Amino acid sequence: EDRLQAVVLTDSYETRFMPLTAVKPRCLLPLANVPLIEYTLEFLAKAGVHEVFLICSSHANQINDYIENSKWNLPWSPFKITTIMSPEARCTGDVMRDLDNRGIITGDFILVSGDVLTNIDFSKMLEFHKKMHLQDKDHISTMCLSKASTYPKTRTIEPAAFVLDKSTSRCIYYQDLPLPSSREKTSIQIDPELLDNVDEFVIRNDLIDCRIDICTSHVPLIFQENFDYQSLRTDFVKGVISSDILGKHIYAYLTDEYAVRVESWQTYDTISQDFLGRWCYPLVLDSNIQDDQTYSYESRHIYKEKDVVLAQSCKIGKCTAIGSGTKIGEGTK
Amino acid sequence: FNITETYLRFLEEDTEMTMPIAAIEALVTLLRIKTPETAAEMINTIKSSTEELIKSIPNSVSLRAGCDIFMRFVLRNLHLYGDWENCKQHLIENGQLFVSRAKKSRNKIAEIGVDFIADDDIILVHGYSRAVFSLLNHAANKFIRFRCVVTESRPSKQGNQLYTLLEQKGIPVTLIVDSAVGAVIDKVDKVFVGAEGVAESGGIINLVGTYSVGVLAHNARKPFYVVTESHKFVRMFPLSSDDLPMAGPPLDFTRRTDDLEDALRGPTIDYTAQEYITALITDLGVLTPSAVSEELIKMWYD
Repeated sequence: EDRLQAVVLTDSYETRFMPLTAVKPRCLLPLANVPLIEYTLEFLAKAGVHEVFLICSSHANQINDYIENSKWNLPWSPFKITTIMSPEARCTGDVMRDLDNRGIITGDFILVSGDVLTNIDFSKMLEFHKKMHLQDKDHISTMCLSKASTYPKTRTIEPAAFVLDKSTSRCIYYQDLPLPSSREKTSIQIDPELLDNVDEFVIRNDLIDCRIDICTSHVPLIFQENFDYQSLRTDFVKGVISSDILGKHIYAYLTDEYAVRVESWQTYDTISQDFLGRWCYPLVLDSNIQDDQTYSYESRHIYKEKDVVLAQSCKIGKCTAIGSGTKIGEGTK
Repeated sequence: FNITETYLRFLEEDTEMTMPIAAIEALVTLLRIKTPETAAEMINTIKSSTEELIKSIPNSVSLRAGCDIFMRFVLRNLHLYGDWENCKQHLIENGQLFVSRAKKSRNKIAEIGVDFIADDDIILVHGYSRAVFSLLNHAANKFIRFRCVVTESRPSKQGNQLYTLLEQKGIPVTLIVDSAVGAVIDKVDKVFVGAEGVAESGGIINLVGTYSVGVLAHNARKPFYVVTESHKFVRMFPLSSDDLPMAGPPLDFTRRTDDLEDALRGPTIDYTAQEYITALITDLGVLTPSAVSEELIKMWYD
């Protein structure tokens, strides 16, 4: 059960952020005055990772220097970081074949695309992955899911519809829809090959993507075998389901608690407002993870670090955070 | 050689040389002339000079308290039955070292007692002590947000004096009368006070309206503060609400007058009980309730 290795997909969703990612990398950008990688690394440490892998090509030098300065190059760290240097801008499938050629994957490995902040304990996830792997031999990868904000009417970038089992929690279909932004398409066609094998069909759009994966040793061998697969969700999951290799299973995990992957600007804005609020119970500014952080919680959701300078007769609002060594003038809201 | 005359010479000075610390320094100078080798010749003449000082006192309490601590230190010197000369040299030197300790204590408190004033808190300040104002100034030096409300105390007009000293710093203020002081306790976070003395019981010896402040704050449940330098402790136990050492009037009722001359007379110094004080601040740590008495028991060994 022990010894766990992780692979992080960086250089993945660049230029998806339109004005930025020009000089400095995607994941260097701060959410709450602290880099996005730091959140992911904290999730790795809480999960129990012994060996860390990172995928850097574009602005790779700045990433490597940041890891040099990081809290994990120091000997006491539970995990060690090794960077993968690849050709500039390639699909996830191409990187998977590169890693299989190098051959470091042992048993069960971890793959995360993008940077995700979640308060969900991973120890439960590992156990249920292992329990379901002991159920049948040909079982592959694990997917995370969380319940949405009642209706996803504001969420347009992630229109992923999931068809799931009530008994075994196996995914059946993945579909993207333009619906509310572009009223053009309405139809969704589903394969009727798995009708009586499941019986208890459950179709949901009210679930948020996470793109966090627990994967077996089968995965890198399949990527090299079928080099036509470029993506990991849109074509790959659907390809696995639609009788590519008969008798192969993939997991879908439901969790009540907060887990949202960063992808767009207006999603980033909501996650940030959720972090300022007490949505992520452990993940709060006051606990201080970067060690240099000296944030203190104040009532009405107001965050202030040490050495905060403020002018007299100034009003502060709700769900606000201010860094260290900061000066503010009069008449400010 | 005189001691009352030496204390009278401090007119335009003050501020740095605190009123008791200047009287203690005057006690050491009078000691070091006529040989501290003899304990019969010197101590008796020191006792006579303190008695002459008390007889010349109009409305001061702290000078009597400061004498006690001096005496105590003198007696404690040769408690090790040490050389009647190195013990003496250490006693004479502990006069300038006593005044130097007033600076070190102020350096301690102004970093400890800034913690009590939180993010954006409106303060109603009453009285004037060098410790409380030093907290107020070195919090402004710490760049912290606080509002200030001035109480119209009536001894030698202290409110106006306090208001002008707050203007020289750069902190927004307005005059509040001690009559209307009840109507302020809702827009005030915390109430602060500077004391003339702190009781054996745990109560306070203060100015022309401080008990009244203490009770109103107890009604409004809003905190009540006492901040001072640790030398204003007497073995005094004011048993009742209106009993204090006085040279002038303990409430006098005058006859029928037409020219209007005999009027003013009211209790200029008033006591408040132990229950009304929420917090007390000195250089001797952060302590309030039974702490004062334990200090006095430790000193007096009785």
